[PDB]
Order: sequence, then structure tokens, then C-alpha cells
Amino acid sequence: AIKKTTEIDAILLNLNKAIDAHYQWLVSMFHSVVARDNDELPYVRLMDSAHQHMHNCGRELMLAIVENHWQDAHFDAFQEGLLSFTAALTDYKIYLLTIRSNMDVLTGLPGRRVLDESFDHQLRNAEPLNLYLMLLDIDRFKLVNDTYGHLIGDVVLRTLATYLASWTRDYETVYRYGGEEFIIIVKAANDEEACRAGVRICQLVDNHAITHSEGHINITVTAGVSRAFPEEPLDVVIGRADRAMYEGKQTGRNRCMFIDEQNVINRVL
Amino acid sequence: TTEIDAILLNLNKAIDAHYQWLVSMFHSVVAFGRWIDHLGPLDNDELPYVRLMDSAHQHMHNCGRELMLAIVENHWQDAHFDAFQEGLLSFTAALTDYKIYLLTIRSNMDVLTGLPGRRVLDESFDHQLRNAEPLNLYLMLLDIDRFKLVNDTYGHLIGDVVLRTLATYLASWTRDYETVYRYGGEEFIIIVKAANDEEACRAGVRICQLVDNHAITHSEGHINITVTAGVSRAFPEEPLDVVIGRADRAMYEGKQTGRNRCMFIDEQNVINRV
Ligand SMILES: Nc1nc2c(ncn2[C@@H]2O[C@@H]3COP(=O)(O)O[C@H]4[C@@H](O)[C@H](n5cnc6c(=O)[nH]c(N)nc65)O[C@@H]4COP(=O)(O)O[C@H]3[C@H]2O)c(=O)[nH]1
Ligand SMILES: Nc1nc2c(ncn2[C@@H]2O[C@H](CO[P@@](=O)(S)OP(=O)(O)OP(=O)(O)O)[C@@H](O)[C@H]2O)c(=O)[nH]1
Ligand SMILES: Nc1nc2c(ncn2[C@@H]2O[C@H](CO[P@@](=O)(S)OP(=O)(O)OP(=O)(O)O)[C@@H](O)[C@H]2O)c(=O)[nH]1
Ligand SMILES: [Mg+2]
Ligand SMILES: [Mg+2]
Ligand SMILES: [Zn+2]
Ligand SMILES: [Zn+2]
Repeated sequence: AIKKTTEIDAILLNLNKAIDAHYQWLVSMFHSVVARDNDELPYVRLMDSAHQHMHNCGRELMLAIVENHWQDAHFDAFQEGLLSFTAALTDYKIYLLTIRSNMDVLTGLPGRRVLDESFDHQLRNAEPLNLYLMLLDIDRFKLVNDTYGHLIGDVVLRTLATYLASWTRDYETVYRYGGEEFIIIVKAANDEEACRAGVRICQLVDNHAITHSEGHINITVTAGVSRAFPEEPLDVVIGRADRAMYEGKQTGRNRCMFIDEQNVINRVL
Repeated sequence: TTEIDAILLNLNKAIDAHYQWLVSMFHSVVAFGRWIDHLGPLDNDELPYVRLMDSAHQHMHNCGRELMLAIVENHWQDAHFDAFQEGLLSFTAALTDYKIYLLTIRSNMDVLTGLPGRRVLDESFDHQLRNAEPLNLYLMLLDIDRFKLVNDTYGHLIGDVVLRTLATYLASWTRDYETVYRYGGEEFIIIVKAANDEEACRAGVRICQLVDNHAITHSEGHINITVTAGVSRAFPEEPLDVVIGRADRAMYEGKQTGRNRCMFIDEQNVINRV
């Protein structure tokens, strides 16, 4: 999808699980003889292809050994495919780690940098649908820090992060963009659909208090939604979404704003 | 960071190397050891992980030798393969443990700046306060002034450079024993150790000057910045959040009053500019 750091460790685990599993596999062959999204799609396709081929050599190798017409070529071919497999994983591994070295420690959401690097791609692959960026900024969060302390503030962010991650779809990623600032990349058919997604999240934030050791704390967020037109750079879009959000804060808070193609702002209902 | 990727590489190099090894044994029948000592005695944190896998590696090969000998001399048993596999998985466990440890320890280093992250400080603060004696400990919070403007003006890439640079400068301008942390997006913390509040404030105010007195170069020209800081004492047995909060209180008023200045909050919780 991805979001949430935990999701990545889960994979890397299963990658290392394959390494061990395929060691065992090789031992067995040796035993038996004696006894008589579009970003990460390429990496999986690659290793899937490698995996197949590896086993193919193993089968070919085994059959050749048994039927008494094996040749040094058969082992070298198997080893070629086996290292090709362990390459394919490694590539995938790295990619993940890199992408997810930029993962926010506090919340476990992806950081601005992840978005920066992936945005140009996400916009291109949005078609036929439209892409929208939703900026959320916690309302008077300083107060919350001033009132309860920073630890508590840290919890709110963790929680809010977790909630937002749960409330969003898989293909739509939630990013910790800033200190109190979040971005959700929404994909929809029209501006109205985007706004609905926007406005509903704001309600949910409002409608779900954040529990802590010492009790309960209610919050709300003012959001700014905007269209992402083809070939625009991220900074242009954010800026527009920021323009949207600011007016929302001017007008009362706890609300989702939207900035149209004409660069005119209107609150959503 | 770079130092770690170098290792992780060499760990994965062993996995491949030891696949080949196994293939050779299988081939021959049908017919790392050097790198470990070349790590250069590390510290007491990571010693156990290397000892562990070194031990595992040995044992693994031992089974392989025992296995091979048994196969050739015609007195091998299913036990021999299972024993070898036990040791082989024990080896791949030993690496994995080491791997994790590294990643974890090294996730908490800030990717962008290369300074330690908040989490490092969180975990080490209680310790740093205890070992401050006989000296006093102070926390210095720095927050770039109108950095949003800089992003809005030049873009985020440029903004990213400024932070990298500022980080680097601050690291150079601080003492070894006093650590600079990327606490937040535009927020830095320096843990100062001094004899009195005046000494701390001097350290504080001078850093702010340096930031002011050193423009940040980029591909397309030069960008000047400044920082408003907040310094505070750390009294024994206080938790970090209390101190930071106080240091934040100090900084905020500084921003209210004009910016590009170091503020200090006294034992009486009263703020004064340096
Ligand atoms: N004006 C001023 N600048 C300061 C002060 N403390 C640090 N700096 C600046 O920060 C740099 C880093 O100091 P270091 O990493 O402790 O590395 C230092 C430190 O280990 C040692 N050193 C320099 N001065 C002192 C000192 O007063 N006491 C001790 N114990 N060591 C010192 O020499 C190393 C190299 O120092 P530099 O090349 O000068 O580079 C210094 C200097 O440019 C200060 O109190 N006043
Ligand atoms: N504990 C904690 N505090 C943070 C963090 N990131 C940012 N903050 C603090 O949250 C505060 C947000 O300041 P704003 O005044 S801009 O936030 P508001 O919600 O009050 O702004 P708006 O009223 O919505 O315009 C700042 O003082 C930051 O130091 C964080 O990661 N952990
Ligand atoms: N390029 C880049 N920008 C960042 C980063 N971390 C935080 N920022 C931005 O820094 C900006 C600072 O906004 P503030 O208004 S809170 O900072 P100011 O300096 O304007 O606030 P003060 O006036 O100093 O209180 C925010 O818009 C953040 O998006 C970052 O890692 N890379
Ligand atoms: Mg806010
Ligand atoms: Mg600032
Ligand atoms: Zn398989
Ligand atoms: Zn070996």
C-alpha cells in the first residue's frame, strides 16, 4: 500500500524466512540424493521470475542426477539461478529499507520525504481518476502541549496517526508531513467525491477522543483539499492546499476547505 | 549511517557465499571467516552480536565437515543432515539478530541531517542528567525563524539543504560531549554541561550568532537564516518533558519579542533574554 512502518518489518521478516526456507530445500535435495502499487510491482515480478527459474534448475538438476546424464553445467546453472534469486530479494530488500528509512519514528507513518520522492509517480498513475491532496493540521495543538505536557502531545499524534491510517483506504497513503501536519493522497472521480472523503475524516477526528493514562482528550482538525493537475510539482499543490487550510482556520476551525480550479476557496458540507 | 550499509552488505554477501558453499558440497558428493576479524574491535554494545554469530559460523562448518566425512566413509545418518541444518539455521538466526539490532539502533539517526533523533535523546536523557555532576546540565532548544517562508519561497528541496547545512554547522560548532539532536522538523536540541547559568547562556547566545553569521549556500545562491533559542537548567531527577516544556516556554517569548535571540528561563520560571 504501504504506510505504517510495522508493515515493512512484516515483509522483511518474510523475505528472510524465504532465505532460511530455501537453505533447507537445498539440504533436502542433497540429503535425498545421498539416501537415494506501480512502484514496487517491478521488484516482486523480478523475484517471482527468479524464484520460478531457480526451482526449474533444481528439478532439471535432480532429474539429470538420477537418470545418469548429469553434467557440471547442471550445477553451475542451478547456482546461477540460485544467486539470481538471492539478488532479486536483495534488490527488493534495499528498496524497502530505503523507502522506509524515511519512516516517521514517532507516528510510524511515512515522512514528507517518502511523498516527495513518490509524488510525481503517483500523479502519473492516477488516471483515469483524479488525484487530490488533503492537508490536515491539528487545531490549537500547542494548547494541548501547554496543558498536558509533551509526552501527552506525543501520544495524541501517535493515536491520531493510527486513527487516520485506519480511516483511510490502502491505496490512499497518510503521511506525517509536519509536526502537527498530515497529508492524505486521495484518488477519486470528481471534486465532490474528494471533498466527502475530506469532510468525513474531519468528523471522525472530532468524533473520536484520544485516550491517555490520565484520562481523555478531544481534538479536531482543519483540513485543506485540492486537485493535483498533471505534471504539477508537489510544492505547488501543497501550497494551494495550505492556502485552503489557512482560511478554514480564519473562519472557525474543525472543518474541511477546498480550493477550486479558479483558486477560490469554499467550505465543504 | 554509511558505515552500517557497508556491513549489511557484507552480511548479505555471506548468505550468498554460504549458499554456494552448500552447492559445492552437494556437487562434490555427486562427483566471512576473514571479514569478522576485519571489523576492528568495536564497543561493548555490539560485541555480543558478533561473538554470537562468530560462534554460530564455526559450529555450522563443523557440522558440514562431520557431515561430509560421514557421507564419504559410508556411515552417515539422517541425524547428520538434521544437525547440519540445525547449525545452518542457527547461523542465519545469529545474523538476523545482528541485522535487527543495527537497523533499530540506526533507524533513530535522522536520515535528512545525520544528527541523532529525538528518540536517542529520550532514551539517554535520564542517564546524561545523572552523570552531569559535579557540573550543571542545560538543554538548549533552537527553532529556525520563519522557515515556512523559506520553503514557500525556494521550495522544499532548498529547505532540506538548509536543515542539512544547519545541522552540519551546529555539529561543528558544538563540543563533543555536548550532543546536537534533531528533535523536530525545524527544531534542534543541544545538551550543554556547564558550571553556572551564565556559562550556559554564553554557549546559547554564541550559537545563535554563528547561525546568523553564516549564510547557507545552495546551487542557486545564498540564503540567510537565524534561530530563536530557549535555554533552561535541568534539575536532578526531572523528566525530559518537563525540561523541554520549560525550554519551549523560553523560546516562544523570544519569538514574541523579535526573534534571532537566545532566551533563558530561571529557577523562578521567569524569562530573560541573554
Ligand atoms: N569561542 C569559543 N569557541 C568554542 C568554544 N567551545 C567550542 N568552540 C568551537 O567549537 C569547536 C569544537 O570543539 P570540540 O568539538 O570540543 O573540539 C575541540 C576541543 O576538543 C579542544 N578544545 C578547544 N578549546 C577547548 C577548551 O577550552 N577546553 C577543552 N577541554 N578543550 C578544548 O580542541 C578541539 C578543537 O577546537 P576548535 O578547532 O577551536 O573548534 C571548536 C571551536 O571552534 C568556546 O568555549 N569558545
Ligand atoms: N510533543 C510534540 N509536540 C510537537 C511535535 N511536533 C510539533 N509539536 C508542537 O506542536 C506545536 C504546534 O504549534 P502550532 O501553534 S503551529 O499548532 P496549533 O494547532 O496551535 O496551530 P493552529 O492553531 O492550528 O494554527 C508546536 O509548539 C510544536 O512544538 C511532536 O512531534 N511532539
Ligand atoms: N523542506 C523541509 N521543510 C520542513 C522540514 N521539517 C519541517 N519543515 C517545514 O518548516 C516549516 C516551519 O513552519 P513554522 O511556521 S512552524 O516555522 P517558522 O520558522 O515559520 O515558525 P516560527 O516563526 O519560528 O515559530 C513548516 O511549514 C514545515 O513544513 C523538513 O524536514 N524539510
Ligand atoms: Mg494547528
Ligand atoms: Mg521556527
Ligand atoms: Zn521456493
Ligand atoms: Zn564460511
